[PDB]
Amino acid sequence: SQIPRLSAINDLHKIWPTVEEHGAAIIESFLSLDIVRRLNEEVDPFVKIEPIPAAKTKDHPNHILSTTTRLVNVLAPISKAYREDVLNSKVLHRICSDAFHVYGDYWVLMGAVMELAPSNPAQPLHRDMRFSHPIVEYLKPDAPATSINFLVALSPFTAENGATHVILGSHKWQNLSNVSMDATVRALMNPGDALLITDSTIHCGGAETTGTETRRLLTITMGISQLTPLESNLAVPRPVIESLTPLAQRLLGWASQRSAAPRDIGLLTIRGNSIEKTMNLKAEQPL
Amino acid sequence: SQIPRLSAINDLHKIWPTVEEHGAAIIESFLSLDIVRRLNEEVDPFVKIEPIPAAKTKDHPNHILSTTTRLVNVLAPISKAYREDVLNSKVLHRICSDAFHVYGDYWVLMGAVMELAPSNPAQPLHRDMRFSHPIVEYLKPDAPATSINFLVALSPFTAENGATHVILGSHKWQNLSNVSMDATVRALMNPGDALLITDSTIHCGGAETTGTETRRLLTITMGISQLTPLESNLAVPRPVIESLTPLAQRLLGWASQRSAAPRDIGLLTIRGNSIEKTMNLKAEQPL
Ligand SMILES: CN1C(=O)c2ccccc2NC(=O)/C1=C/c1ccccc1
Ligand SMILES: CN1C(=O)c2ccccc2NC(=O)/C1=C/c1ccccc1
Ligand SMILES: [Br-]
Ligand SMILES: [Br-]
Ligand SMILES: [Br-]
Ligand SMILES: [Br-]
Ligand code: NI
Ligand code: NI
Repeated sequence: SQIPRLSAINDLHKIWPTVEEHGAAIIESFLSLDIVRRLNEEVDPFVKIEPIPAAKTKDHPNHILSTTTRLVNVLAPISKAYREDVLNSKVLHRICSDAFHVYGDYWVLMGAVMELAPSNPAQPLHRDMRFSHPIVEYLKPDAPATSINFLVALSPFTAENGATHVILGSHKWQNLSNVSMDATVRALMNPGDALLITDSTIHCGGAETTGTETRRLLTITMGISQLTPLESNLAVPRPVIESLTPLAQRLLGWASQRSAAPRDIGLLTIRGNSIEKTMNLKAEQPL
Repeated sequence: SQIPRLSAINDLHKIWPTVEEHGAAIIESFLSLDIVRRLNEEVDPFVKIEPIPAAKTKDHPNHILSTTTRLVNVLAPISKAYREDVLNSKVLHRICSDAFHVYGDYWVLMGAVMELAPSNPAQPLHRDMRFSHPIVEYLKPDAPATSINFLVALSPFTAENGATHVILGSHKWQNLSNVSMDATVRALMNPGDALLITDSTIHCGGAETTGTETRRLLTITMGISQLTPLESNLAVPRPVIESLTPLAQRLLGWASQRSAAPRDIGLLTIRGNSIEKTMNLKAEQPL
């Protein structure tokens, strides 16, 4: 059976329950084609200048991504569409509050544009977070997902051009002896569609077989505010931060965070006061 | 049997193994009396002006600490002794690298001075982190400690003035039906001595019974860089940050972090590069 397909607006309340059951769901029209176009246009040059993932120039090289792959993260200062439209997505926030209510506040662990070159091979079948957060491997098998990944198509996803593989139900697997490409189904998607998986869903980028098509995706890893993001917004100019909504500011770590603990004492606080109150951080100040 | 006592220098290699076994150890002369004096002098006025933990002025009130208790965190900008001597402690870093090698890099989840007033009651027997990090309750019972707490005496700890209670072995308890003050032993300490416990050690602040003595402690919660600190250093002036060692900068979250994953892709990175490389962050620049 195939990855369940849900409408971003009509089926909103069904999205997280579907992922909790099956470990995957396709959100049709997660982003409008307008947002997809502006995002592609804004990140285009940064993709072109990005060195290889394991460049000797980098002090945090990525030795896992294929050398032909390009990843651009810290999108807030690059993309108006990302920092305004994506970070304030009603669909994303409903899904995240549904997913993470047991833990408390959530934020962006990483928002990255990934461009896969022609003839890019399939990734090995994997769970995310194993190269950054060893702690998640020590969680009880029954523990609610501490992170989820929105794999948004910025170009068409086909079986030919290397659409994502997922094993439905694999987010509940403890025994991994039945892990095989034979057990996978494909995430066929138009630009603006999003494949939503958990940190436990076994999946992989597909093989590019046309030899001509460049595939591009926006991967948004949303995680509980108790987990450290893969990316930092510390160097993002304060003027850009002060142009955002308070919600967007929290997602970039430019605000204090709260746990779901009845008498929560909070995260990233300053002597009982928030970052935003302390620093007198303004919001929605146009550039 | 009593809390094991170890010399900060002669017994350095024994400190973490002792805590892993017994859930507690007293580090004799963790800080020199010189450092204790300078720390007390530098934080003195900030303790006096600090409102009640649950002050209506605060947007992150602490509803758990007794109203007479005073907690001052984000000590880097207050205290030269803290930011230079404590953050670069050879003993602290050996213990933390011993404790957290399985996870990777560690940093300060919170460094706070706590002053307990005369007639302060004993805290309820508890494990730390339950009002900030619900995630730790979902870790497997056998999981290595993801945070440890250095309870440094800034004044004498006596049975009379409310010295810490610990239950030895309680860090390995799953069944909590034998939890009682009857099962506790006391951390009797001179200023500069430190009681080291894990996030699973069952313990409590003791009752102040003299009715005259003010008790003061420096609580340093050290945790894996994968967990979000209780406190933020985002508002600490860049000049103060650039006066620190690179190690101290990492502990305050003003640097990228690494996991122990063989092909680690890192935490708080910027397109494959560190915070410190990206922002051209200087170190050991005297004010
Ligand atoms: C290494 N790696 C990434 O870089 C990555 C990239 C974008 C978003 C999340 C992310 N995290 C991962 O766990 C990851 C998995 C992965 C596994 C196998 C093959 C290629 C990737
Ligand atoms: C609430 N609370 C704190 O505020 C606190 C203070 C300093 C350092 C860590 C810390 N974290 C806690 O878990 C904590 C425990 C706690 C429990 C029972 C009674 C009083 C405290
Ligand atoms: Br790849
Ligand atoms: Br993919
Ligand atoms: Br208290
Ligand atoms: Br105490
Ligand atoms: Ni993946
Ligand atoms: Ni405690």
